Amino acid sequence: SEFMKIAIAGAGAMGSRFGVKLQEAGNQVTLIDNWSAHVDQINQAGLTVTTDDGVDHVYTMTAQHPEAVTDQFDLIILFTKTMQMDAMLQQLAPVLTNHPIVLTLGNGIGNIETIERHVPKNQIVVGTTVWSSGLTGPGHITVTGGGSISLQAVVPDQFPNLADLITTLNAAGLNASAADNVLAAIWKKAGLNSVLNTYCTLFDCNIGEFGALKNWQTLTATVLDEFQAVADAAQIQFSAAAVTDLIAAQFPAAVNGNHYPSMHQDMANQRPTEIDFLNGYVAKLGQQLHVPTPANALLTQLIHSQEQLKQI
Amino acid sequence: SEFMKIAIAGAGAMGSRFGVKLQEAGNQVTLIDNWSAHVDQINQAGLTVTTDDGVDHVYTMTAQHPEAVTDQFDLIILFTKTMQMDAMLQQLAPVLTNHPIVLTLGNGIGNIETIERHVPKNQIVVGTTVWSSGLTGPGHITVTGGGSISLQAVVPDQFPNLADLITTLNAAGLNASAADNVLAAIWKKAGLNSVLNTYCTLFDCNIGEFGALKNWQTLTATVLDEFQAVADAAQIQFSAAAVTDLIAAQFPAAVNGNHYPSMHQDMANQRPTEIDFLNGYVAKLGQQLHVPTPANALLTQLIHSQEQLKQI
Repeated sequence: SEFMKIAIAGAGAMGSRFGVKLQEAGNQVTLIDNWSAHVDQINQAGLTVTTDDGVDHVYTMTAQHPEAVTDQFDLIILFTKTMQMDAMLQQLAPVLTNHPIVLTLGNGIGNIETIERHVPKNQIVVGTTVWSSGLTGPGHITVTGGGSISLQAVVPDQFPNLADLITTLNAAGLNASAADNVLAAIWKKAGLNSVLNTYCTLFDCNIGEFGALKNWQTLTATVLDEFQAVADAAQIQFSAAAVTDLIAAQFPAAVNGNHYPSMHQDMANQRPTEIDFLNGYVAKLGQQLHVPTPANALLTQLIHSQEQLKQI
Repeated sequence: SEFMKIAIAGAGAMGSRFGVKLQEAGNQVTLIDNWSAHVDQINQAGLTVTTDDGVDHVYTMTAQHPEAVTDQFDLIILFTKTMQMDAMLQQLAPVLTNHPIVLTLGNGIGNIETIERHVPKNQIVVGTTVWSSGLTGPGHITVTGGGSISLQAVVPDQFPNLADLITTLNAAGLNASAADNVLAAIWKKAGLNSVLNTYCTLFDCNIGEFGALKNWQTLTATVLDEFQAVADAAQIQFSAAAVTDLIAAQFPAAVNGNHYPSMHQDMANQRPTEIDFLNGYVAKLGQQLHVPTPANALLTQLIHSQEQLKQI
């Protein structure tokens, strides 16, 4: 009875990892991705999962490109980064006629709003996860330690079978728990990213160097006070002070002192950044809620400008 | 009777040029500067002024380092960039006991406020100029065409002898006119500089490249709407639209399309920038006048951060 038919939209490190534990627990899983070498590697030689011990576990899996799915699922777990999401849901439009559960486990505050345009919002379940996974290559991921999951329906009153959903996951050893605090934690992670990704990209510095700035506190506060004012308007729990501590914890060289965050790399390699889904998204919501967000609106403009200059 | 005893605090291209025409018209002029090679060059071999024709006019002049002046003047003409001004007025503190006319012809909206702390504000006369001058080297400047001057006492009611002042200058062929619109024009120039210097430095681009940005209008508007709101509060004439046109006029390669403005160069050569006296100054005034300036406050922070990263 804990059987569900399950799709993984975003068969990356995490999606691939979740796909396997859910399959090995008897569920019928399809992995969906656009990366040709990945999808093809799995259909021809199985997904490989290098465990604690450097031991290669070849697992037989079903993979497909999004446009090439006509099957329907009881549950779709989205791992699509917010930016690719609209495209990924566009391309899956047919499969959602049955109105399945949409379980977004990606990062990004823009996800619910983005998802609302493709399905009924009563089907949406946001989640966070500390399960980890590395993507070593096509049809190849590396795993260590354990983890858990925390879930929260967007509209708790209209949502059926959160218990069954949790049972299904926990049956695959995933440690799912119902919680009322998931959207808060998504906002927390996006507060951190909207400071460290954005400023590091703007300054062409790494996280330690940002940390060493005489004015990092004011730069941080400026972004976060606006998040706070918007979180409050949207009635989501948020503490600027807490996020600031999380931000500070990254500075040491033992942690991320010498790391250039994902946005900096995107800029360096002339990839569009997720800025519209970080500071860009807080500004947009701000305006919907009549909360002024001039600093996040501006930083968003500065990054787009940077993009345009790199492409030359 | 149009004779005055005159000091030039800021004996650069313009100060040196004004020093000469005022001397040749019978006034007793002292040139004041910190650049050793300059001051020494003039005391030993005269100031050279290469005219339209590539003809070298050697002129005998008096030059001194600021700390080494005990003379007193009827008029002091400041050409000191706002940033050096406080130091330059600190070092001249003794000479102002007589309460002379202070004629600031430098650029910068921060000048009056800065000057007010050193002399009575009834002695202050702000000015603009289209006289041009190149600084070729120590005791060496190059001149072409002509020009004029426009003056405006800070407090028009308490100021004596604006007519005599103008007579003194015009006696040296300088074309001084009384005007009520000088502080406005200083603000105009500072609106342009606070967009083009600041953003070019932040983007490591030249003026044409800024001009080619999809969002240059919004970036510009963001800075200028705040200037506008502050100019209004301070009851100074200002048009964001007009400054925008002046800004647009720079983009073409025939004009400044391939120029990196002074702030970009300062950053490149690890010189402190004038940011606190551009966007920094509009923000500070904004707060005095209860006009919100979050964008200019922020850009000011971003540039300081940039400075600190370059010095490493």
